[PDB]
Amino acid sequence: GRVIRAQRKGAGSVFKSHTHHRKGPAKFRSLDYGERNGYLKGVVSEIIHDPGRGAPLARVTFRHPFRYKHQKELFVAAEGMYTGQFIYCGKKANLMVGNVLALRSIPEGAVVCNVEHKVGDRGVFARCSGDYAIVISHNPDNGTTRIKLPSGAKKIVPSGCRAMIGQVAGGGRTEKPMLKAGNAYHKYRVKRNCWPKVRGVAMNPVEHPHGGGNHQHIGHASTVRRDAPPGQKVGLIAARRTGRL
Amino acid sequence: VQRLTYRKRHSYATKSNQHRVVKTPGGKLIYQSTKKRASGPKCPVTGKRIQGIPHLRPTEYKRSRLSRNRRTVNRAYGGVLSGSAVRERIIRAFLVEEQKIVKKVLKIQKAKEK
Amino acid sequence: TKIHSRSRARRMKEAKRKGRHSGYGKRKGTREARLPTKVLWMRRMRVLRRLLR
Amino acid sequence: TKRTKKAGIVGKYGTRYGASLRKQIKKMEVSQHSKYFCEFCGKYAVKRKAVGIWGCKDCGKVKAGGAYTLNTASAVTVRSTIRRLREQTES
Amino acid sequence: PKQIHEIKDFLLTARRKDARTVKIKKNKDMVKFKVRCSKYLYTLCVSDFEKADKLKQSLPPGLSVQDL
RNA sequence: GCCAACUCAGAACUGGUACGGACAAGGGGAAUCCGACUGUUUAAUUAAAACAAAGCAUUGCGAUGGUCCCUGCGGAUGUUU
RNA sequence: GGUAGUAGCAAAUAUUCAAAUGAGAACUUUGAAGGCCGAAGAGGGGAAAGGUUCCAUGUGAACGGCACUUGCACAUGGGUUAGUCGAUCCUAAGGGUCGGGGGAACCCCGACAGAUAGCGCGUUUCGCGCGUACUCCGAAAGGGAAUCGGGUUAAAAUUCCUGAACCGGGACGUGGCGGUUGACGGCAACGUUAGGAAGUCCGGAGACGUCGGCGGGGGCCUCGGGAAGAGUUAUCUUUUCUGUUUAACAGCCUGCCCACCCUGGAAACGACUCAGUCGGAGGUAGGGUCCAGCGGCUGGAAGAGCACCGCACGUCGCGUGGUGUCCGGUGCGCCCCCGGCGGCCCUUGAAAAUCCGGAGGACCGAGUGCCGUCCACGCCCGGUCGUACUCAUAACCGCAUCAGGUCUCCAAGGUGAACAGCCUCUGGUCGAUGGAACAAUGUAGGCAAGGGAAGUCGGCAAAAUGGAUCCGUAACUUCGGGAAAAGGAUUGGCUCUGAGGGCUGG
RNA sequence: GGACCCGAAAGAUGGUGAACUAUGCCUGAGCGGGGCGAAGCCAGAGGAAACUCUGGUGGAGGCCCGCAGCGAUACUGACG
Ligand SMILES: [K+]
Ligand SMILES: [K+]
Ligand SMILES: [K+]
Ligand SMILES: [K+]
Ligand SMILES: [K+]
Ligand SMILES: [K+]
Ligand SMILES: [K+]
Ligand SMILES: [K+]
Ligand SMILES: [K+]
Ligand SMILES: [K+]
Ligand SMILES: [K+]
Ligand SMILES: [K+]
Ligand SMILES: [K+]
Ligand SMILES: [K+]
Ligand SMILES: [K+]
Ligand SMILES: [K+]
Ligand SMILES: [K+]
Ligand SMILES: [K+]
Ligand SMILES: [K+]
Ligand SMILES: [K+]
Ligand SMILES: [K+]
Ligand SMILES: [K+]
Ligand SMILES: [K+]
Ligand SMILES: [K+]
Ligand SMILES: [K+]
Ligand SMILES: [K+]
Ligand SMILES: [K+]
Ligand SMILES: [Mg+2]
Ligand SMILES: [Mg+2]
Ligand SMILES: [Mg+2]
Ligand SMILES: [Mg+2]
Ligand SMILES: [Mg+2]
Ligand SMILES: [Mg+2]
Ligand SMILES: [Mg+2]
Ligand SMILES: [Mg+2]
Ligand SMILES: [Mg+2]
Ligand SMILES: [Mg+2]
Ligand SMILES: [Mg+2]
Ligand SMILES: [Mg+2]
Ligand SMILES: [Mg+2]
Ligand SMILES: [Mg+2]
Ligand SMILES: [Mg+2]
Ligand SMILES: [Zn+2]
Repeated sequence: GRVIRAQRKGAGSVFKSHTHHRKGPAKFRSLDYGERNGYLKGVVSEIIHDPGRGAPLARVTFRHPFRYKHQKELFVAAEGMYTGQFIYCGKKANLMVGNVLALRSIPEGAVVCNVEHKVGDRGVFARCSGDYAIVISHNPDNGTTRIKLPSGAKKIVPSGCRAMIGQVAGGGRTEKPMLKAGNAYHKYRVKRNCWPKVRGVAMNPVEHPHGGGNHQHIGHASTVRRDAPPGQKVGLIAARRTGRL
Repeated sequence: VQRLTYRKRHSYATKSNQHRVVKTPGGKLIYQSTKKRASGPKCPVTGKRIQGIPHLRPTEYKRSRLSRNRRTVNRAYGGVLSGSAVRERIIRAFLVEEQKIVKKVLKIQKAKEK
Repeated sequence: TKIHSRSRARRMKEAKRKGRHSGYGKRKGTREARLPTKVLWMRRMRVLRRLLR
Repeated sequence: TKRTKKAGIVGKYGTRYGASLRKQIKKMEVSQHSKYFCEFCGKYAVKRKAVGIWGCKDCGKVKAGGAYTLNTASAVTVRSTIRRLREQTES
Repeated sequence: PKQIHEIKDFLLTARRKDARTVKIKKNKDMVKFKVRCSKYLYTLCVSDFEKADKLKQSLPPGLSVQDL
């Protein structure tokens, strides 16, 4: 008869993201004439740590195309980039790690990261540490390109979408065991209030479908409907299968 | 062994509530407020301190409070860039311009040949 | 002011400097707590390095 | 004297977390706290600042690398693949 | 407070309009001449008493003089 | 030559064997059950073998999306991938 | 009403003697003695909260669980002084909003559906150029313009008095500085009180976690000598005790640990820290620049404060005079600040106001006066509100003058590893209604011959062990532990011996 | 219909509290003295070599004894 924890997540106010010390969103430059037709040079000024994010971020300074001022940007750092390196963004940029190129100019089999979904969205795919996308094939007829996402899914995107050559830096982070609850506490302290987690069978019936009973047990199949209403949809949602491979 | 009390209505030992113990001509100890330690100007290229400028609070650098010689360095980018950084910038500018001229003349010669 | 003399403390200091009241029955802290070996090592290093210089 | 037979750096954990986990984390503990060769200045002065960030104490260059090593294994393969593709395109 | 190291500068300071009073203090080893101006009190230290007497004689007539 | 500090280690002598003289300050050992451990919990009868935990495994989801809040409009995750 | 003058007044070691006042004194005041708090206090201040409880005089009744001459009660009066301490300013998590979108409507979302506020230059006050939809609230602990001694009240003070400084703003005058129109010096790091400049642009400070070692500074503690006063003196004691001071601010000097510059070119590698580390990307070495200072000297400033010794009025001179305030040592000592390294992170540990600097050079002046000038001196002004007091075993909350609860600053000597326990100095205090007796039963604290868990559901409770030094330490084990395993020996006082250092001088 | 008088556990509607407590966020503050001795580093010994060993230095840990702080196991003590 009580709202369950998963339901209470949506309202927020204690489950909102912790973003006080973050350095701002990481994204490409806004797509403009120079990047659409030629190339624009930038210089990496700093590689910084973004709290709550495994991948490091790189500060890049560009010369504004038509204003007398500096154009400052914050890119997701690709492995191998360094302070003082020159970064080239555009259709005519060379195929080197760190450069941002339109997918039409990236040959098949290349390794890219922070791939745009819509032309000009400034990067949504393959952004986490150690992740990358692979260019599969190009379709000149309809101006679309096929890529392989980190999850293994194959997606078709317009060939005008941009991507950064190389893989995201910071790879191999998750292979290290934490060994203790304190490390997880520190990890999630900067992400959101999602830890520790209480098992549903440890609760009373009033606050979870798994609650209750003189023994700890679910008492009914943990696989639930895709259309099950909130508060009832707990456990393995719309599972096509369960158990080991 | 005289024991002291805060001179102001601040009752917590924060960074801005620092003090020193001074002996007055009256023979008694007393607190006196001391400003927080501040880092002086720093060179963004090398990250090291800028020589010739004292380390004061930002308001202590005001023109009406500090002499001009104390807050200036007689060189291009004086007080902003270190000497080595300025030298590197000058050399880089000169050499890059020279290489630009070399590229232009090479392109002109190649065009003439063809 | 009420009398609180230091004469006994000074006499005890003299006796200690003569080596009195320093036996195993007069020690409560460990040898480390009484005098850390780190302090002795630092002293020896400073002395020997100064002599070498 | 040989202070530990085999523990080495993981001796700080005492008898906690299990032998297998200590052995597994020993590799990361050694690698992330070690010095790495700097290509730019030719010195063994590259130290990890934060996960994925590696700065050189000598020349001051900062590089984005692996979480616990300066260069991940896949980084070299990615560089080789990109070089091959660039050479094919240029040719 | 500021110290004047020359009798000439001391006389120059005493001659200006905003000099209010002059105070003379007799110490064992020297004589101190103090001039009260708008912003600062200027003190001149004279080691020899003969030159101190000459300076006292040389004080402008219109400046008040007090002995300490 | 002039100064300097308290640490350590020995040797005599000596007291009614007292002497960490008050104070201060582990009892120890051989096994069984449970929980790995540190941590947390029923404010005012239960501190535990209960909760959490690192580790292990499963499920949904590539944004025209997964989960969730909202009368509606719109929102949290999301400065995210 | 009976209960009943009954249950009770029992935690926080403790009072005693003489005198004064008073009708009345175990409870008020003075002096003496004996004790306690024992610097992570029963001491000295603040934040919140309270609101006059603060100070003086007086006091019938009530109240202060006995009493009162008394008082945090009652009555009459008095008391809170700021350009410098705060609010005020900035922004944090967030709050409140325009427009727009919803909504029967109270209202909901909140810069997201949009002709933003405005900001600079010259002026016939009009022109030109920039202009991304909140210029609002939000910290008496975050950021931040400026004050210090000395003195003063019954009760206020960094606010009042005296003296001496500083900050912000405004306007001019004098002098100085530049014109090679926009200074000079140094090879350099950089130095000098001055020493062009508009739209535009750029950097820095503000500005940041935690732990460990080391080093510097200020205060405290501590040892010795000189002088001043006091305590002991049957005996000894050149001995015991007290105090022997120097603020903001201005100038000059100095120059920690780093950082930087010049000469030079290194293996027989060297330099170097407690630990590290550094060097042909230029070490060692020699010579320099800069940075901190809560460092030194001087002015302030001895005229002040303190201590001591005198003269005088002797009812009301807040009177008058002298002497001194000196010279050294020491440190894993304690509090605070700073410097520089190192460890830790799948944790990397605010923003803005504000201030400083820089890139560029449109534009700008004269010949005995003009144009500039962040230089020195001179002149004027600085609003509003808070400010008493308590901050707690009676001034807040807990129905109370309740052994509970309530954030924080300072922190002496001895023993001892030690803000452990125990004793002491400054400061505070003897406030817990008193008297007599010492039955049972209780509460709290001990001891007990022989036996040693036979008691009990159960070793509950108590006892035993305990610090430090030396010897020694099993099974098992994830090799990290177990471990202080277990098991043995020693410990006082006195008189000595040995070892472990610094400065100066060829 | 209040229906002789007094009485429910409940139900509905509309408002008020996070000064206690629970959790997230922002900004401040606080935490003796000792024990064990991980990485890194210095030196020496043994050995044909491989390599092994010894003595120092250093100070890691959701490590240990323990003061303050925080909490509350037993006496099933006192009080009740
Ligand atoms: K419900
Ligand atoms: K949580
Ligand atoms: K769980
Ligand atoms: K169940
Ligand atoms: K189960
Ligand atoms: K300067
Ligand atoms: K613990
Ligand atoms: K536990
Ligand atoms: K427990
Ligand atoms: K559990
Ligand atoms: K969504
Ligand atoms: K009376
Ligand atoms: K509307
Ligand atoms: K809005
Ligand atoms: K403030
Ligand atoms: K004053
Ligand atoms: K801050
Ligand atoms: K650090
Ligand atoms: K000051
Ligand atoms: K300029
Ligand atoms: K006041
Ligand atoms: K208060
Ligand atoms: K028994
Ligand atoms: K039994
Ligand atoms: K009826
Ligand atoms: K509260
Ligand atoms: K907090
Ligand atoms: Mg189960
Ligand atoms: Mg000690
Ligand atoms: Mg809807
Ligand atoms: Mg304390
Ligand atoms: Mg009173
Ligand atoms: Mg509207
Ligand atoms: Mg404003
Ligand atoms: Mg530590
Ligand atoms: Mg001492
Ligand atoms: Mg005097
Ligand atoms: Mg210029
Ligand atoms: Mg009330
Ligand atoms: Mg001691
Ligand atoms: Mg609250
Ligand atoms: Mg314990
Ligand atoms: Zn390098």
